[PDB]
Amino acid sequence: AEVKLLLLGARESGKSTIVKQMKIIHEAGYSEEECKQYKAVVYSNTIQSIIAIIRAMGRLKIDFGDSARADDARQLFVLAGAFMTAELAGVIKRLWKDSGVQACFNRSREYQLNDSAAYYLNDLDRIAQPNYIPTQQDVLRTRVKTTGIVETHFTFKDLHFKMFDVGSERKKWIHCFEGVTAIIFCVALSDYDLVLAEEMNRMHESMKLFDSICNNKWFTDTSIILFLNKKDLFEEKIKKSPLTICYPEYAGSNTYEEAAAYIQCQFEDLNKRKDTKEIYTHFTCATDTKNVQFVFDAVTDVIIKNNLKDCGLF
Amino acid sequence: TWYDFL
Ligand SMILES: Nc1nc2c(ncn2[C@@H]2O[C@H](COP(=O)(O)OP(=O)(O)O)[C@@H](O)[C@H]2O)c(=O)[nH]1
Ligand SMILES: [Mg+2]
Repeated sequence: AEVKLLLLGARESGKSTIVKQMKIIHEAGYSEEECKQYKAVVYSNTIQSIIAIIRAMGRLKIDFGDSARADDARQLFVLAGAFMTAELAGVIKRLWKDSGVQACFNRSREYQLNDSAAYYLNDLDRIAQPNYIPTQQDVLRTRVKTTGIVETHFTFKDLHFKMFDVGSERKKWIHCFEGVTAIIFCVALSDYDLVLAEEMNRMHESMKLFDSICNNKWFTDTSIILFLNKKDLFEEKIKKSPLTICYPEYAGSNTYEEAAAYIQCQFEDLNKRKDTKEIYTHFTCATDTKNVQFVFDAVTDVIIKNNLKDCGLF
Repeated sequence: TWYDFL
């Protein structure tokens, strides 16, 4: 009758994007004017990305493919101090096309860059147009630093969902893990080759979290769902970046199917009470609405079947 | 934070 769902995971793992998908799928969605509201966010995410790339060229010591880009780089920061002009667009277009910044871009594993960077930049002509209005996908691609607990309600298959986006508190934690029906833990598959910021690979940090989750006594009666997310970025990434960067003891081949399977085990093996509790793993793309719909529909079935079994119905 | 909390 009532379901308390919890979204846990490392930063930029897909938690908040899943939330948007819930409103898109089990609520109204996104109106014309709601999308217009993210226009500023989109422009922001675009600018900070190209900048991050350009900044990285300073550390990594990478030259442009044309000294004429030095001027555009200059103007980028200058113009940033002022929403999308027609001049800034060209400044970014010219930079994004330069073989110089493109080389630094393909080395984004050595610094912090937005995952939606290429998405926006490769579609700049459209976004930069005056009176442009963000598509629903554009909205999903945005990155917003969500802080604090974020409650969200929706009804699906005759169930009232109370979904919490956990992304500083003290006793507020206690009043959060109280009788959680199910936990959806998000993992960014593509974060396996991200450099050592700290002394533990991003992926290893995620395993750390998941370990404490499914093994904790708090969730002995909680359905544990594992969302191996960003499979789309991972599929392309694995072709050029060895999984051994994350797990050096990995003897498998650098294919999507095999490498993904390996990562699934590394997480599922963190389950100590394997005899008592099962982990429901899904390979997802949080920005893919059709996929999230399918995956969440599957999750709901699991939750229903477990609501019955308990109070003796199944 | 909520990690060490556990
Ligand atoms: N390509 C791709 N991008 C994703 C996926 N999941 C999330 N993203 C993007 O990565 C960023 C993740 O941000 P978000 O999920 O809101 O942060 P979190 O709540 O702290 O995990 C967003 O800008 C999304 O557009 C995915 O499965 N595939
Ligand atoms: Mg967030």
